Amino acid sequence: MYRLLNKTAVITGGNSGIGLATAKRFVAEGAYVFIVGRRRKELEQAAAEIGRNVTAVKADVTKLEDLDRLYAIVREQRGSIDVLFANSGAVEQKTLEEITPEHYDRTFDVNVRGLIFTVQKALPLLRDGGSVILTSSVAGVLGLQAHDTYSAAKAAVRSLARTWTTELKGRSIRVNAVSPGAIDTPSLENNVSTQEEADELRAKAAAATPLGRVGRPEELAAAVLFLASDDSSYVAGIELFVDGGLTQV
Amino acid sequence: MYRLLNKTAVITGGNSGIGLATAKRFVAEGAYVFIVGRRRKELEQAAAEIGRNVTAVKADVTKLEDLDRLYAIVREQRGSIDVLFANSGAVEQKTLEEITPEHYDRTFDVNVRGLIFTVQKALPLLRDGGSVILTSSVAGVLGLQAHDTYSAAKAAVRSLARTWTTELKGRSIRVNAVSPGAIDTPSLENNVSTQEEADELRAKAAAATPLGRVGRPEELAAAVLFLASDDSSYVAGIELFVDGGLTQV
Amino acid sequence: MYRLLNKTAVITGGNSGIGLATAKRFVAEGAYVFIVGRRRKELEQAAAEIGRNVTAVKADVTKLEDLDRLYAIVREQRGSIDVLFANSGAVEQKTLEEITPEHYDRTFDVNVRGLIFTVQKALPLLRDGGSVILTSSVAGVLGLQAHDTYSAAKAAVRSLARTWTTELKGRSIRVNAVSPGAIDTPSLENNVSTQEEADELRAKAAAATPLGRVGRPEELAAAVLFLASDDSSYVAGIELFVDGGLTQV
Amino acid sequence: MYRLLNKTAVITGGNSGIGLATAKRFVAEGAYVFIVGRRRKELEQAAAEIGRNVTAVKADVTKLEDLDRLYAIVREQRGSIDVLFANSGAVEQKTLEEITPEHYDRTFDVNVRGLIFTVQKALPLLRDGGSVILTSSVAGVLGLQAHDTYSAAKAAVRSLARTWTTELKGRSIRVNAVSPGAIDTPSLENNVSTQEEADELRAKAAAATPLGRVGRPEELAAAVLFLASDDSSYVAGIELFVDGGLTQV
Ligand SMILES: NC(=O)c1ccc[n+]([C@@H]2O[C@H](COP(=O)([O-])OP(=O)(O)OC[C@H]3O[C@@H](n4cnc5c(N)ncnc54)[C@H](OP(=O)(O)O)[C@@H]3O)[C@@H](O)[C@H]2O)c1
Ligand SMILES: NC(=O)c1ccc[n+]([C@@H]2O[C@H](COP(=O)([O-])OP(=O)(O)OC[C@H]3O[C@@H](n4cnc5c(N)ncnc54)[C@H](OP(=O)(O)O)[C@@H]3O)[C@@H](O)[C@H]2O)c1
Ligand SMILES: NC(=O)c1ccc[n+]([C@@H]2O[C@H](COP(=O)([O-])OP(=O)(O)OC[C@H]3O[C@@H](n4cnc5c(N)ncnc54)[C@H](OP(=O)(O)O)[C@@H]3O)[C@@H](O)[C@H]2O)c1
Ligand SMILES: NC(=O)c1ccc[n+]([C@@H]2O[C@H](COP(=O)([O-])OP(=O)(O)OC[C@H]3O[C@@H](n4cnc5c(N)ncnc54)[C@H](OP(=O)(O)O)[C@@H]3O)[C@@H](O)[C@H]2O)c1
Ligand SMILES: CC[C@]1(C/C=C2\CCCc3cc(OC)ccc32)C(=O)CC[C@@H]1O
Ligand SMILES: CC[C@]1(C/C=C2\CCCc3cc(OC)ccc32)C(=O)CC[C@@H]1O
Repeated sequence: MYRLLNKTAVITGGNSGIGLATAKRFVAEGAYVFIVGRRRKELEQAAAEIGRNVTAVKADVTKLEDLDRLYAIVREQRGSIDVLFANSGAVEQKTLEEITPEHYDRTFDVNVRGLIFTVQKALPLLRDGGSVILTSSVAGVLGLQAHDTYSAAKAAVRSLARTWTTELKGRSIRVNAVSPGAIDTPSLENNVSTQEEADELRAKAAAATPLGRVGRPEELAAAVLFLASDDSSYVAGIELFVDGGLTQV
Repeated sequence: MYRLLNKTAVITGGNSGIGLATAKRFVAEGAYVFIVGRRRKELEQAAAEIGRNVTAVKADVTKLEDLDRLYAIVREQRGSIDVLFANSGAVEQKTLEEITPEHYDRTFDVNVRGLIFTVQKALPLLRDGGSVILTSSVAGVLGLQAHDTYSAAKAAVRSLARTWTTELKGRSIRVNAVSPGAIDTPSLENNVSTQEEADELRAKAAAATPLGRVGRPEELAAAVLFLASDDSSYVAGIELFVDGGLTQV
Repeated sequence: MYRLLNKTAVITGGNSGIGLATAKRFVAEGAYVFIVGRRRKELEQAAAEIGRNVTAVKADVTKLEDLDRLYAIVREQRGSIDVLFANSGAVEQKTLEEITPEHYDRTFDVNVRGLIFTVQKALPLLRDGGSVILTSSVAGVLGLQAHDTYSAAKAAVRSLARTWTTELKGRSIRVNAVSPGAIDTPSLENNVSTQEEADELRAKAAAATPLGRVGRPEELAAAVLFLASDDSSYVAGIELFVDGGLTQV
Repeated sequence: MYRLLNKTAVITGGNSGIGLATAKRFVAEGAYVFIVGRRRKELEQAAAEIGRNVTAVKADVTKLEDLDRLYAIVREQRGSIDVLFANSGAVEQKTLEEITPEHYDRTFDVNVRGLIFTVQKALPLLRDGGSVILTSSVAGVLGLQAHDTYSAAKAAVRSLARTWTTELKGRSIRVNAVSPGAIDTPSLENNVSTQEEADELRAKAAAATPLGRVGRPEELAAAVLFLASDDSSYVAGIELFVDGGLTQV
């Protein structure tokens, strides 16, 4: 309670899964939240669900003009940003031999390019002492079959947390990466060819993890809140794994 | 909302520095805390500063019988442990060429051996679903002049969080390491004598860290609280660096 | 004993710097080498310096058709590949605020996209039991001012060694990253203009590294040879830092 | 061939497994080798096997006086040391609840204490520009059931490589850690309660590793040779995993 009181947050990827659970938690802690995403359907569905202190903004983070519009709205509506959660992301599986230019470009566009311009165009509004959270992944430190581009892109994300720590330290802005393991959301199964493989995919993910289950979206939200909040005021440039121990043992 | 409401915490090295700040934060978050240390005077003084919901216990973690007594007291007063913060430790500087058997044993006995037995002997009281935090250090991943044994001991600590992740996962107990950078406590002045030398040492630590300051004990406590609390319920086996970015750039 | 006797190596960016030094060492160790680069003049010059057992190939790794031609030439002349060193890359410095789409694409196209296709298109010629080395960089684990895209790209490279470990293990092909610190090549002077500025930049790099000097290209080649050779036959997926200790202390 | 020509090496743990295969390779590359260990039986068996340019020295590295005697012999016989491979080590499995003081002390004595004094007492003989290799383990970065003390001790070893890089850089002495995965030697099965579990233990180890087999002692020797040799002249403070990709994917 009150841990983000009166703070303005911007969450990309905000209309589902992790970004929605994060928006919900941020609002519970007193924040005003912008949720950003491409589908106006979900975005208003979501803003209703969250219920208070949330504005939806339609934008494709891969498009520079869409980002200019987002931040024009943030500037008009709230004046500044305290917390940026740059959370837009997407996974498509292809093995090395399967990779096509289009598959590479889609992967890097949403996971890296758009993330870079998301943060760049936030900087004029971000308050000194603000907090930026990037969504990397466990994939960024693993060797997962057919995750070639996605894992590489998520390793690039984690790298940007280090560089931006150095670049933004003079403004006391903290930049940290969160690296989720298996989280129960559409990202896990916007992949599987049926609904047969959806339950047995999660059983594998559970079996691979020390805690022995997939995480809830709310648990990832809570770790993001840690990095957003003043409780992490001496935490900078880190990679916070939230993966039930998957990468740690 | 109180994030440790009615939880029982045991903190070794809770009469000074990080451990004391953590005890104060835990009590603000509704916990009952045992603080543990060798010095009776600083224990009484710490208990008074905390002011409520605290029992001080004199125990040397390097003596097994002192641990057995600590845990009989916890058992009698509270019945079970929710959170254990194995935090006692000490730094003495010697180069490789200056190391003696006594120096080696002094460092390893409190920082590693004592920590192992602190946790082993908590196991019968730890609740399923409980949280264990070990204090490692940035030194565990650096090559600092004349910190041979201390750094090596703190790397051993970080290792044990991984092993204990694996061994305690059946009881759903999470074990995580926290690795402070420079935090403003008596530990920082381990190798200096005058007020000038101490101020100078802190200035150098500030200049070495991206955030450009020494961390406050309350900031370390807040990160420990993360790990103690339900916010980190999908976090296991990690090393959480709280060092202003020092190890991350 | 010649450690690559009669082996066929393909080196991208083999007309300058690390790639050239590696070609010379490989030829001294009995290999036949293809060096690959865009500039015809430097190719001819490099081939002459190497002096034997070398074919130079003009190819831009960022153009798929240039890779297809490279591999048709390898196929015609040698028939198969034992060692592939995907080494071409380039650094341009921009801060986050200065990044443009063009700069982003220039960095990622050669350092990541080109490297992916370089390896993908080698697969049909690579022998089972072959060795692939990727050039990452210390920048992949640091937060260096104004190296946003380059560092992120080099982290992506390191990631791909892990994925390709997993995907190519059935053919027993080893894939390893090498991560140079400061090596004395044209790459080091990417952001300077005069002879003074270059000398100064090298002095700073020397002072930053524990060994207290910039590495020679021949030292990087020797580490690549490790990874290429049978000495590293139980080494897979790694990141081999060759940086005088810079990232390790 | 000739890669350690006329160099003096000292190998602890030298009469079996990794240390013997290393002594054999070092001799093939032109070195004069001291092999050190407790059992005079094996040590002469081994020195015979190696066949040339090897002296056996009986010493228990846990005993300071035994180390003084070793280095008195090295001084008399050869005058100086070029390469030190501090390779003495031992694993006994116990879970946290099983740990006894004696089990901790045995583990830390041989893996950490003796290693520290081994290197300390070498320093007067070690040449400037010499090379020291420490045997850590994959266990030092994993969470392996019942490997509590061993893994922690091997993480302490890896730490000492960083510290000693800093302390010895002025002498241009390089210090690196090698971290073997499963290697086919008595260390693997000086553990199993029969000979039934010996073959099925190795099948598990094989199944866990990307290369899909256990390593040979000669392969670990070859990686040690890399770090001993001038091919690693710009490598300092590293952890070289030689584990068929076990820890990397
Ligand atoms: N197991 C896991 O769930 C897991 C593991 C590792 C990492 N992650 C990462 O966590 C982040 C969130 O994913 P999730 O698990 O919550 O899955 P999700 O439910 O599919 O959410 C992903 C979000 O990204 C948004 N997004 C995608 N492309 C976008 C674009 N071009 N512009 C703006 N927003 C866009 C989506 O909204 P629209 O479609 O409406 O734009 C969606 O809300 C991603 O970066 C993901 O890769 C998840
Ligand atoms: N910059 C930093 O401050 C920093 C950096 C990295 C890690 N650390 C770690 O942080 C932890 C807390 O230290 P601190 O900075 O808060 O310094 P501190 O104020 O000196 O606290 C050390 C605490 O440990 C207790 N202690 C020491 N030896 C003990 C023993 N044998 N048995 C019982 N308790 C013992 C001390 O109390 P008694 O003397 O009364 O027993 C004291 O409460 C330590 O593990 C330290 O190594 C600190
Ligand atoms: N300190 C360092 O030197 C250092 C540090 C970390 C990592 N690295 C990495 O080391 C690798 C070697 O660079 P270096 O230091 O040896 O610098 P360099 O002498 O400039 O060599 C770069 C090489 O890559 C080639 N190249 C560049 N773009 C290419 C393209 N699109 N297609 C084909 N070839 C291309 C260049 O030749 P053309 O221009 O003729 O094509 C040249 O042969 C690079 O990946 C670099 O990022 C270097
Ligand atoms: N899978 C693996 O094999 C693996 C994995 C991770 C790490 N390692 C490490 O590799 C190193 C060598 O082991 P290995 O695999 O070759 O097993 P090994 O065949 O049992 O060899 C271990 C060596 O350590 C020596 N040693 C033990 N205690 C000693 C003491 N107090 N003083 C002097 N020397 C002593 C032994 O000789 P004496 O009994 O004659 O003294 C023996 O030659 C060890 O540090 C080990 O922990 C091995
Ligand atoms: C040994 C590491 C640690 C933290 C201090 C740092 C951490 C490393 C950076 C630093 C640089 C300085 O001046 C160059 C002075 C201090 C420091 C201490 O000393 C006390 C305990 C803790 O473990
Ligand atoms: C960007 C990293 C890298 C290596 C140089 C370093 C590596 C980091 C340390 C360093 C400090 C300096 O002065 C403070 C100057 C140079 C350096 C280059 O620039 C060229 C390519 C290579 O990737």
